[PDB]
Amino acid sequence: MVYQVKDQEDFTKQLNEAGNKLVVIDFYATWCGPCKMIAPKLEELSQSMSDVVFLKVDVDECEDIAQDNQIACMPTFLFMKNGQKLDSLSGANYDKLLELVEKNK
Amino acid sequence: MVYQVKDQEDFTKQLNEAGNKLVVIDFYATWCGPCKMIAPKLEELSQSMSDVVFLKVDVDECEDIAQDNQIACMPTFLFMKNGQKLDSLSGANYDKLLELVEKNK
Repeated sequence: MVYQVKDQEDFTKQLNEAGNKLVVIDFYATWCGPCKMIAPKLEELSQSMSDVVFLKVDVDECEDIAQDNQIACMPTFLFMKNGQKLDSLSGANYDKLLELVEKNK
Repeated sequence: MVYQVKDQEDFTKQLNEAGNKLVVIDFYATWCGPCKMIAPKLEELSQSMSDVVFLKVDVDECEDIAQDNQIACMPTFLFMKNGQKLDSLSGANYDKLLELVEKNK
């Protein structure tokens, strides 16, 4: 599953529940074409990779979180582990997403 | 000064008000760092150039306008003249922006 982050507190809770697992966070908007395009692929990946945590943040609903992460070009995928940033990807390039997951899991 | 488009009807009103002038529309978000950094430059261009009209659209306030113009990155600048789309620019590249303005005005 790809869990929808509710607010800053929820984001923190989810980053903790991940323990030592890679966390992939999709910063998106409902008005974003490329975002809607790649969302099903992220969901598919999440169903198989139980050792990676997949989250999504609607930038319209969590503007404070978007500002914290210097989001600009969507979808943006942020890669974190133990609450710390490892990498970031701008745009819906699925191959680059898989490469960064392989690298950081 | 850069006028903020209020809604879809307002967007047509501003496009009509521009007459024959090039219109530069800044699609932005209040959480967008690069958007904030370039906003004063746009204000200065707006104050200085009398043959170009500058508009801005807050994607959180006008999600429908963002979707309809297939916005993905921010800021995105849309260049219109007499109701026609001439060009688009993704990101806060001021030189490219200025190039497209000189080219299309």
